[PDB]
Amino acid sequence: EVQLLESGGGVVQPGRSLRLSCAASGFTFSSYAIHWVRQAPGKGLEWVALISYDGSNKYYADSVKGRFTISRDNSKNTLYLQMNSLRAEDTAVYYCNGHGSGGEVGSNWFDPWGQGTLVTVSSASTKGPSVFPLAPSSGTAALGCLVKDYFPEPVTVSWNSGALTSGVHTFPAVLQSSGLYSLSSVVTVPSSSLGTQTYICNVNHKPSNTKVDKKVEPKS
Amino acid sequence: EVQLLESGGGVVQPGRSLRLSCAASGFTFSSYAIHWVRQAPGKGLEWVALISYDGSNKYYADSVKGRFTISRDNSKNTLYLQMNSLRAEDTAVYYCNGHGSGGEVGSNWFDPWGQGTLVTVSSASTKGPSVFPLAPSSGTAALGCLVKDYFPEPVTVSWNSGALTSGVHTFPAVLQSSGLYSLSSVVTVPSSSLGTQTYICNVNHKPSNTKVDKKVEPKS
Amino acid sequence: NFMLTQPHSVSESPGKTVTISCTRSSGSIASNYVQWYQQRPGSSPTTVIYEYNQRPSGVPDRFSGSIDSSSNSASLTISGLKTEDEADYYCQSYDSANRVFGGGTKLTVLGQPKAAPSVTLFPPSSEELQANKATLVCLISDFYPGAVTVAWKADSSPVKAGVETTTPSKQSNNKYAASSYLSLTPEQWKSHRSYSCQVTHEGSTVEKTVAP
Amino acid sequence: NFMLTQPHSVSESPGKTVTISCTRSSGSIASNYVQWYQQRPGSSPTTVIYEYNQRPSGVPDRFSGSIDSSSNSASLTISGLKTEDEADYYCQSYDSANRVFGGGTKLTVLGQPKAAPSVTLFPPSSEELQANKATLVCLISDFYPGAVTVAWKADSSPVKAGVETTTPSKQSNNKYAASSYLSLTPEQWKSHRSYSCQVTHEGSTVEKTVAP
Amino acid sequence: NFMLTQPHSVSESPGKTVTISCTRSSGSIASNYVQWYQQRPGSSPTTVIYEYNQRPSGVPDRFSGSIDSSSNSASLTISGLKTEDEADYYCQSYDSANRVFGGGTKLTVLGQPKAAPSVTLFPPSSEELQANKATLVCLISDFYPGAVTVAWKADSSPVKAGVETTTPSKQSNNKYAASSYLSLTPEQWKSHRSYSCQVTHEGSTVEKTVAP
Amino acid sequence: KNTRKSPALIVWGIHHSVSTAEQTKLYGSGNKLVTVGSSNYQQSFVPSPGARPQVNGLSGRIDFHWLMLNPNDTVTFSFNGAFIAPDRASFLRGKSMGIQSGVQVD
Repeated sequence: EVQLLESGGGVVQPGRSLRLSCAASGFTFSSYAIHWVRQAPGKGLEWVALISYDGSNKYYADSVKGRFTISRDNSKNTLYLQMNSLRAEDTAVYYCNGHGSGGEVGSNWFDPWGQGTLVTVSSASTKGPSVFPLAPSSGTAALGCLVKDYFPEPVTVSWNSGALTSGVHTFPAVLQSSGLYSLSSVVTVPSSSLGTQTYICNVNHKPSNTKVDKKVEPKS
Repeated sequence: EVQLLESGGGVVQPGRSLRLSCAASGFTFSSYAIHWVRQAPGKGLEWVALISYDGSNKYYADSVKGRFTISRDNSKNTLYLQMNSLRAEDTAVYYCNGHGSGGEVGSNWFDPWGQGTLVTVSSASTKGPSVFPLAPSSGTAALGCLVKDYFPEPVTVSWNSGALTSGVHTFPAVLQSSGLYSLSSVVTVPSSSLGTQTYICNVNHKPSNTKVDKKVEPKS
Repeated sequence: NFMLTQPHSVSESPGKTVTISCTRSSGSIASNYVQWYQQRPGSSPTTVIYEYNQRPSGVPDRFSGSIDSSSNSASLTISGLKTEDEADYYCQSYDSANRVFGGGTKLTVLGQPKAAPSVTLFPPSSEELQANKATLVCLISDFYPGAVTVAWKADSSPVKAGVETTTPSKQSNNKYAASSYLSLTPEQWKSHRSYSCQVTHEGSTVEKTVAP
Repeated sequence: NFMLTQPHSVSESPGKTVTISCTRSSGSIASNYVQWYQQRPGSSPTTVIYEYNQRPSGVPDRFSGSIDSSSNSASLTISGLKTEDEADYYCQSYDSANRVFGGGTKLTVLGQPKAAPSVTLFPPSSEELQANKATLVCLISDFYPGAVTVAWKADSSPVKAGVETTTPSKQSNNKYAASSYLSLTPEQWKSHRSYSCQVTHEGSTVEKTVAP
Repeated sequence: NFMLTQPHSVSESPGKTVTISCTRSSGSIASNYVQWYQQRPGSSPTTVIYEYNQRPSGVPDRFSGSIDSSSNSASLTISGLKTEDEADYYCQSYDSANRVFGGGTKLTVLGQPKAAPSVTLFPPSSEELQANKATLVCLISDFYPGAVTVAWKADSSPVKAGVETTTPSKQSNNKYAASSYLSLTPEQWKSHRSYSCQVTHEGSTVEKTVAP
Repeated sequence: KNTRKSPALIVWGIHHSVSTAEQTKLYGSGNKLVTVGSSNYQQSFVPSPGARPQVNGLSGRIDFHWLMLNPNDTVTFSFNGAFIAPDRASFLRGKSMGIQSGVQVD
């Protein structure tokens, strides 16, 4: 019955603003202090902000001071986080999390968390993937095909027109610091078929409608 | 009005001896204990010695025991540091520094320092600079001219007979562990003028009266 | 003011006991309370320990908290591990009013013998150097546990010019896979003798190099 | 008996607060008093802190002293930095009667954005090898702050056979410049694959190598 | 639970004083008593210190024990060293009932000036590569004291695929000699640029490399 | 400051917490101090956080101190935390007689 409801999450660009809200129900909201705690994807938790039970005191993280501004409405049982002047790193899941004694010192542990609201801050440029060759340096070897600088996910990879699937793997994408995606896909083969069959790479990123081939051939 | 006057500094050779003195005026010298604290050039402070208010106790640094001997004359208000059997590393600025409670425990902070007396311990050999070539390994590059194994400072460097001054720099000298100086001077140029103009180096160390040229030409 | 350091990863066989440390860089660990949080993938965190040793209602008796004032650390220990325990764990203490979280500790419970990764580096594509660029491709696959450190080196020296992905699992072998991309230019690529993809896995640091 | 370790350098923007640590290798930091000294270039040192926290008459309220018994350290902290504060700082404690000084901490207040150095190494001259000698020439220029570490490596390994200068300022760009000279012989110069001039600047360790 | 770390070796001239440290990784050094044991070559160990400072009947006044709660260490100190004191020393403390021994500290009393080792590496034999194998041969000789660290590197990276002998003395020059054998295969021997025999002696780390 | 012309009964308390952790959680870090002042009484109180014998579950204690403040006199509570403040002061009404017994009233 006790729950916290984060709302207001979405995708934005840098330099802009945002506002987040938490709906509290199931406990005496007016007595506990409330916290904002985020977590970037693949990263760990980071405490963002906190506000006291009566709003007298607001404490912000040193990495977020000036930009974010915390506030609360006890009559409405709502928490507000004003994330203006956003940056690229602020991209994270945002949990509202109650954390405080609440006037009692016995104080069985009371620390509720919400489900977290995703806040993605990417720059721009739905882009088409540029394909590059990946040659093996000459009893087994492997070679690949590079899918660089695209946006957004997902894509569909087919090696040699969906023919060579045995001993082939496609790895997940990375989020570059430039904000654009990129992923790879490699094929493993015995050292026998070197030069025998040319290896044309056939990708398909749907929104960019870009499908490019790339044959691998050993250098010299 | 309170001051400390270090005297007796100068240049010596290793194995020899030296004596330093500090003249105290402006406070009750007979009551405080006095310290010798030195600092090698480019290095940090190092406590050398200390002597009590009544000369009963003398405490020396472990790196200087046996050689140095501290003493004081309260009737003359003078401090004495006997630096016999000197080494090469003892080269440093030498401050006399009063540091002690002085019989009182309230004891507003009383820690005076002098201006420090330089003690240079170099070996010998006012020498002439030997010049060496410094070639670039082939859209910009740079090449140089080496001025090694000279004594003493300073020198006067002129590249291509005081002609090429744009994009040229001369860096300060180093004190080798052998006691002799050495400094460099480099010129930065675009990758264009490679082989075009030969680069003769023209130095002038005044006391050694040595002026040597050195043209740079790429190797193969 | 201070930071809480906990190991990047740890692993132990089921039924055996495991301990996770949390070392405070500045200030006594006894100055402020330490909470131990458990976060499962995708799920919201759940407190496993609070106030250094207190077991909230619901957490089994296996979870115990401890304080080592000597090493200024706090330890979360689980006896008789179970595969459900495989999650990330974060210690959190307090600066004066601000909360401070640990770096996280990926605890994987052994479900198979440990497998070293299969590193396959790639030289930078030629046409990329014809675009005046250089982006290396280091592919890491078939390793268990799913904790790996990927440091690039400019001939055994710290480089920070690359972007490397997190370590997700395999939809095929119940192992984990990852990749890495070191971005440079052909000038730096030719003004240095080589660059190393260093991959520390369970201490054993496999490496693969690339040279011009 | 013990030594006091403080960081080689630190920097922070004006108006911001900065802290400098002083860690005692053996023995409790509370056993003996700790004094904090300030030394400006060429000038004699002036005590900024005494008896761990006491501000002598004249020192502004920005200077504060603190003790961290947990990390066995002592910290000197300045709030609202000013360009006048740019000097070296030494912590000093006491062995039984002898005084012990810290390694020094070069505190530079930011007067511009940070600039990485311009390393230009030089292969040893041929006629020097014809004198049966070898002295490398590593030139470092255009870097701010003026704190730099120069370690030579015999293919990533500690070498102590060189002489390197301190880091003075520039009479041209208000930056700092330095040099280094690694001395060897052509036998060692050919019995090793290469030698590296490693230059750590603000953590970013630029490197330039030389090979026979 | 915890481990006791003491330095691998230490040396000092006769008549001078020497101290050996014993640092406890987890838990207060004052929680359990610390015993100091002396083991001479071939002989059974003899207690030199017990209960942190107590000198059993027979041990001369030179041996003293001390506790440093700050660094959580225990120190055994000998004043006025004598050549008889040249042995290995082990500190031992207690987990709840189990005893825990230190890693040992080889104390050599100087009987001559320090000599750096004479490293002579060897490329792997060809017919061994014709047996699909590779075992390097690093020979270390003419070094004093007899304490040496031998780490192999896959181009400056941790390798654990080798077997290296202890360091016995010389029947000729009263020095010590040792050897090392790194075992691999020609595939790994050609998929890596080189391998280094790194030999740290009294801090000075001599190195010799091998390349395909 | 006391208004009436009879002496006042003032009572305060110190919270010696179970540990420096709980004390920091409640009143912040740093040494805690409660000086109590009065023309005829002056004392300083420093809380000693420790894990006392566990009375009914709680190892922390709250002790009480008291003073009688004469008419037209001032009492000064300078403090830093760990202070159990009073809301009301007591003023003895008249005269009475106190006994101890377990027997029934009549």
